[PDB]
Amino acid sequence: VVAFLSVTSKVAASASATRIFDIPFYFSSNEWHLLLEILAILSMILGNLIAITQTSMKRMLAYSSIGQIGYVIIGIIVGDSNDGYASMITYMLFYISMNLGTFACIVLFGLRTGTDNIRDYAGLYTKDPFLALSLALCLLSLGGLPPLAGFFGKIYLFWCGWQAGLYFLVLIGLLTSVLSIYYYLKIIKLLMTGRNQEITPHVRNYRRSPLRSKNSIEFSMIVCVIASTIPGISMNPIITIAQD
Amino acid sequence: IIDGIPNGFGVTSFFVGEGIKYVGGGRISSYLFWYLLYVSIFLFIFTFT
Amino acid sequence: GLTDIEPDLNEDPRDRWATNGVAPEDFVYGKYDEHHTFYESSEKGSFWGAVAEEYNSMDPPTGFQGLISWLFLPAVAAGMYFNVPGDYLFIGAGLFVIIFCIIEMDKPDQPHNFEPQIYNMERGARDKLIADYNTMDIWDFNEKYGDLWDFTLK
Amino acid sequence: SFPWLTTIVVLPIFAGSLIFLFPHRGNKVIRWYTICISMIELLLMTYVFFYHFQPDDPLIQLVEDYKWINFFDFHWRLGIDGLSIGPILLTGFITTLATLAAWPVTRNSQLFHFLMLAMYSAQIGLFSSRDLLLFFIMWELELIPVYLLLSMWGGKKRLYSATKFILYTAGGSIFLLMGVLGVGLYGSNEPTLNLETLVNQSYPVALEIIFYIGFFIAFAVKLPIIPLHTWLPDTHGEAHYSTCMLLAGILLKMGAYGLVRINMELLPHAHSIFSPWLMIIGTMQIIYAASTSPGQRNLKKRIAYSSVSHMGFIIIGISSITDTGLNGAILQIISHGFIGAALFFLAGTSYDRIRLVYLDEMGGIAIPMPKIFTLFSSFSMASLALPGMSGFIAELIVFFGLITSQKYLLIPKLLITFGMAIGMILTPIYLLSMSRQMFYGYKLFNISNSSFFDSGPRELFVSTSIFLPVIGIGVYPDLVLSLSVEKVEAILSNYFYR
Amino acid sequence: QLWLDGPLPGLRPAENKIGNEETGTRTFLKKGIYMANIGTKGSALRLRKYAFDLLAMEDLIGQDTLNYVRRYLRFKGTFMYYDFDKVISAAPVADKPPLTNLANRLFDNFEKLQEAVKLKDVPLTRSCYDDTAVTLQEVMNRMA
Amino acid sequence: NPWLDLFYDGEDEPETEYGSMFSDGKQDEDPYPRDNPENPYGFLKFPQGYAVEMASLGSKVRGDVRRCCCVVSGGVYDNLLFFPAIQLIKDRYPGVQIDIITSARGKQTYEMNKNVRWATVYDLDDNFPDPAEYTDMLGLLKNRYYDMVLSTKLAGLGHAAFLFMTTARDRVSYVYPNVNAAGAGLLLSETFTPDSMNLSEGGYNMYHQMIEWLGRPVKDIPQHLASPLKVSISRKLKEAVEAKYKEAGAEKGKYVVIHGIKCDSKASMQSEGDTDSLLPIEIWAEISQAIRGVTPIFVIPHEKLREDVEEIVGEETSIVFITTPGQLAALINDSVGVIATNTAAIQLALAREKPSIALFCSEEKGKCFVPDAEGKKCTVIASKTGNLADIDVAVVKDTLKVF
Ligand SMILES: CC1=C(/C=C/C(C)=C/C=C/C(C)=C/C=C\C=C(C)\C=C\C=C(C)\C=C\C2=C(C)CCCC2(C)C)C(C)(C)CCC1
Ligand SMILES: CCC[C@H]1CC[C@H]([C@H]2CC[C@@H](O[C@@H]3O[C@H](CO)[C@@H](O[C@H]4O[C@H](CO)[C@@H](O)[C@H](O)[C@H]4O)[C@H](O)[C@H]3O)CC2)CC1
Ligand SMILES: CCC[C@H]1CC[C@H]([C@H]2CC[C@@H](O[C@@H]3O[C@H](CO)[C@@H](O[C@H]4O[C@H](CO)[C@@H](O)[C@H](O)[C@H]4O)[C@H](O)[C@H]3O)CC2)CC1
Repeated sequence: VVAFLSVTSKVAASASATRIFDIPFYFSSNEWHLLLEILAILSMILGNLIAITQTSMKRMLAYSSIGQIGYVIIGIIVGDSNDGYASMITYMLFYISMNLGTFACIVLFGLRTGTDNIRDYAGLYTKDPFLALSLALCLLSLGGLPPLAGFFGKIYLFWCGWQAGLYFLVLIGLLTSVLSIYYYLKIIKLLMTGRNQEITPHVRNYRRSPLRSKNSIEFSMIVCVIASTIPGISMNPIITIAQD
Repeated sequence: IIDGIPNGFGVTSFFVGEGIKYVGGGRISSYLFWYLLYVSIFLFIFTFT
Repeated sequence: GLTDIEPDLNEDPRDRWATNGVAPEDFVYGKYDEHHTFYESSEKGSFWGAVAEEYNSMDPPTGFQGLISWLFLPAVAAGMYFNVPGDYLFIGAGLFVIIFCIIEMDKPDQPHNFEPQIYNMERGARDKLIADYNTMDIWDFNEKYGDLWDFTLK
Repeated sequence: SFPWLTTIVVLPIFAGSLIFLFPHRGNKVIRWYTICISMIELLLMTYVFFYHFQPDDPLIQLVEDYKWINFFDFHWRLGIDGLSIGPILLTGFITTLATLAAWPVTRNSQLFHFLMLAMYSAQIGLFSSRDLLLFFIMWELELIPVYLLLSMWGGKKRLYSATKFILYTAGGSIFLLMGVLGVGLYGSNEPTLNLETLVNQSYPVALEIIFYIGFFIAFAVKLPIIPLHTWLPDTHGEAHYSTCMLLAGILLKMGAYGLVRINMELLPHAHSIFSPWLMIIGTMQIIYAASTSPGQRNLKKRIAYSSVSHMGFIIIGISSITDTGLNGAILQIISHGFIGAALFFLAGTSYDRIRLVYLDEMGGIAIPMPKIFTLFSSFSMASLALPGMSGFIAELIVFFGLITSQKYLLIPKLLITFGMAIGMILTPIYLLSMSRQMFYGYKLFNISNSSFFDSGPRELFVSTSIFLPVIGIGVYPDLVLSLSVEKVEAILSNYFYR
Repeated sequence: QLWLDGPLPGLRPAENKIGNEETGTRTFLKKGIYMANIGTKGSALRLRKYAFDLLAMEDLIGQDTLNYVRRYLRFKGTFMYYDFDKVISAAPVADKPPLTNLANRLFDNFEKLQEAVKLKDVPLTRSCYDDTAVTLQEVMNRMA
Repeated sequence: NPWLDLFYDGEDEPETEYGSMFSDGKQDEDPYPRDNPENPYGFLKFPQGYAVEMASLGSKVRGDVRRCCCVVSGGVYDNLLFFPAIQLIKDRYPGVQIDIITSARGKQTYEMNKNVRWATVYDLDDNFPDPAEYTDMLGLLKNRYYDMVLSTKLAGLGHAAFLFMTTARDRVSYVYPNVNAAGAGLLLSETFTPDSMNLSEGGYNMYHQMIEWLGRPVKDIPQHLASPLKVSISRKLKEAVEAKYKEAGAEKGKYVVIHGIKCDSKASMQSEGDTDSLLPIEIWAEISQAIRGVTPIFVIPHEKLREDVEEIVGEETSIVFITTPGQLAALINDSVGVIATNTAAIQLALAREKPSIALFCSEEKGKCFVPDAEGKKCTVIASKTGNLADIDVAVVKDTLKVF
């Protein structure tokens, strides 16, 4: 349910915000532009700073979501002229796969393990290399790491911001993206601990079991997307600049 | 001195993050009060001044 | 190194820039420095015997692998001297590399090729592991001794 | 017609993606497959350099242009010239030898060799990229492999070193991205990122200066420039020596390559403005690192600070606006890629036996380990700018480029020429002392250290195969300079009156 | 003053009319070469020495090493061009026309040699270099 | 204080239940989540209704700790006296892993501890540390994910901030009694004010406030007390010290351990609350002349003192070089008696139940450091003038027949 409210709530609210700030409120653009600029700068600054001091995975993903929403807000701020709404989508489409994969891995890990603390994610690579690989790929896509969807999504979001002259917003986005590597790397640093003394008994008694399960298919439809959409970021925008 | 700047950046980032995390309280009444103070501030900024 | 017992901490400081050898007053000159420690002997072996022993101690490739590894460089030098096309040289070098690597993959595995957990098990169990890994297929080995590579199990 | 450069870039990462299909245990099959891929790729670059690269051509060669994203006008564009083929060959050589020297690695060998092949592909893609955003992507594509290599095969403080490295590189590379956005959006009609059409662009002085600063912050984070060098000592000291080859021989030269390709070529006016201030910075960097090196008790930290010191000659040759200075900078790039990698390799192999860190407790290693002593002394002599080695001729050509420079008049030309000279007084002072604290003196060693303790055939071959080009270039420097005498001249052709 | 501010100065035009008639400059000249200021005597000594250096270029002429011939020709040609300008500018007024004629013939030979090198024609390079050789021998005989 | 925690609404009502699962008991009693071998996908067996992630519930509801970080200041003596606190943490919180941060000398104390997972060396006395080392230690503490951190070091603002950035749920520390510790309690979950600027001035019960806070009765859990000091000696230490005293000529169960020879060595294992705990070698020779039938072994912390002893008590005596506290405890274990000045030797004798004689500079220090000497087979011979060199050798000679 929290994964649903992470991906479904932001899409509908983004659509409502775009259709309520452009159609009935275009005459007062100089006010809600400032409101959205404050709302985005504070969001990235106070969603990426608190996420690096988190001991729970779901809460860290919460601060992650309230950080990544500020990148999408730039698409509303720039407007429909310098792409803009075409950069809201082609990043929200990315964000859906990123968050649903990084929540599917959490779902499987919690179901087979029974925990939510980040400290119990140590040594998952030794037990389930596939799950650790998929979670690491989802988190690195979340951090905007190069060969994964978040990096191209962020450079698409920042190209329109620079084209519209919003140097402050793009600079804050890049600085907060730098801050947004320490987490999405802390979990991987835990995942690659071979120290048996630091491995929690939660993952010591971990049974992967010889069955596929439904979530594996659902996130195999996702992990192969956040990595292999990186060439297909020319097919998506021509469906998103066509709208106006 | 020279190496104190990046490590100082990291330490100050950690301290500010911890302070912002701990300063709220986690109570619902505090959540509502902080959610409403900034609404009042926005209303005073964009209408009065 | 490694200490099973906590070592005694250094109470007295030492100069960082000083030489770390023994003191010059404790130096046995002529012995610690190899200056009077070589007395000749009628029993000196053959030069080519020493060459062969040193070459064989490195465990050279033998057979076809030894043949190609011996004949690669003179063939390349002759081809470059005789102005033969270089594409043939590149084809030969690539074929030599691929053949050498495939032959080396075909060679049996040794105890030092595995993880320290696999190296430091019971010696008889390790010997049985090495004997099986070079005998049965990799899929049968993985379905039989797979759980030995879950290092968190123990 | 055939996509040679695309195949060269794609082959290592594509082959390493298939390393997870292997169900074998151990490291034998994985390392032999990886060395097969590395040697096949090396032969491919050798064929390209032999048959399709012309050193007399100052233009771009073997170009390939495939439109990938229409919105950014962004193309997968590849091309080589006299500037790039040297770093490309050095990347292939050093990466193959680092794969060969990483053979005792038995813990997570599959991931290790996959990351090595990914690093191969990323470095080659950077050195042969003719698109600004492609350059930025290939620049970014190494943050994760080096982070994983550090955090999983490093030293005692590997995790802090990896975090510091990735955060510092991201902090530089966001300025790199801002510079890319600024340069690629300056077009009045449509955005453009091709370097060929950007080399003729005209900017106002202030905007050119801002773009130069945006690129130079990144190229000073990567190529160590005072005071943006603090990531390097703990990153290189606490890394695996095989990874240290790529870190101190290849990744350090990428900042210099970006400085020539972007700062020196695309923006000549801002470079002429900034170069006299770069000369003082380079001289003070040489002095500062050559003075920091005696203060380091750790051996690898001393070698890392020596690398920072040696980068100052590259900075000087960049800032001295002559063909001779740029040729000396390229020669020093090649020389340092041949020297620092071997020094780090010898340090790691020696630590694998002695298992000691600080120099004040490693006396008498020359008695059980004489061959590594010989190689360490020879590579220290190469570091010492001794004639017969590439370092001496590189520094001499940099000195000549400063002396023959027309931008500076007399007194600075004196005070800089004296400056680096102080450096080659300070460079012996620690280096030999290092050897004196690492090999000289007598210590009673164990009998088990009498045999099967020295460097084997593999380590001897690696050290010899990196030492031989040093002698070959120190005897005949035009084995390297003749590849880039023409193109450098073209780079200089924009710095004179027209 | 410590350093130059604008772009570096290019090829300074000669004031003795030793350049090409149509262009005013020679093709083999290279910008950015450091010429030491010695004077008329030093320029004459360098002129003779570098004429000998260019007459040492028989071995470099070949099908595989024409680029190095062109590089050495441009380097030494710039050097002797500006040395010839210096020595003509300080020569007595009676001796200026023959020195200018000799310099013009030598630089025309330089252009012909560079043109032959550009087309990668070896017999043409050899013939043009033979004419250049007799002109260089005349130059050292004049300036001994 | 109202301005800090707005909307306090008092404490919890007496009828609040905090749910059913992970509510009462200890950490080892939780029945859920349990293994489900019948599940084809490896999912565990979870209770009806409850969310899958239940391991985080115990920290919020029951206040369970699984990893604890005790940053113990001082040398060998303080880290040794912290052993009952570590045993109290182990008893109160089953299955907990306890990591120790201390100095280089204090790290060797935990060689003979069965409860500590990691012992780490960190220069706590440096008020201006290296930024790289400080950042590395802080990141290490952050990455261990400690549930609770305790600090015996007197914490100012800087130490409180260092504990704050540890991301620990409970941050407990001793603070400075002066005004310089203002604002430190804001960043700490719990604060203790000692009776002096030196925590080691207190004796065996110097950590009594921390012991009381660790064993308080909360939520139908009975109050937990502190066990007497105990140590566990491994076989390697025993063999090493056996070789060490066999080179000195003594044999097993036929020697006594003399400790407290005056020297400038830092391995004397003294306490910061007793700086006078050293006796000159002449008084030690006078005392050891009265030993009959049992070979007196002199423990020297530095080899440079050895020759001095060889020219004070005699060349034909038994001298043993001990620097590591595990080796000292192993020597005391195989002995029959300990004649020690106020060092860690008398505490290890109390741990190994050996009859021993404690020489103190004052009676107050004697009763504070060993409050139960009479019960634990010890006689406290304290100097009547407050100076240890003014002790009378006649009383010690009379008392030395207990062995
Ligand atoms: C740049 C480059 C390169 C190239 C290089 C070259 C070109 C080389 C050459 C070289 C040469 C052409 C050489 C010749 C000759 C040599 C010799 C003749 C030598 C001798 C030696 C000896 C005899 C010995 C030595 C030693 C050792 C080994 C070590 C120790 C010390 C000693 C010194 C003893 C490459 C490809 C790598 C790649 C990358 C880039
Ligand atoms: C300069 C850096 C930025 C900033 C400086 C000031 C920093 C905070 C630190 C701490 C915070 O604490 C305040 O005090 C209260 C205690 O009552 C808390 O309330 C607790 O109450 C319970 C324990 O009493 C806990 O169970 C609750 O989780 C928590 O609510 C309250 O959070 C907070 O108001 C004040 C200053 C932050 C960094
Ligand atoms: C231009 C470089 C100068 C110098 C020229 C001479 C060069 C050596 C090369 C190698 C060696 O050839 C071999 O040496 C020996 C001859 O006497 C015979 O070996 C037997 O005599 C040795 C003499 O003590 C004994 O040690 C051996 O046990 C015994 O087998 C061997 O047949 C012959 O092949 C001499 C010329 C070096 C460079």
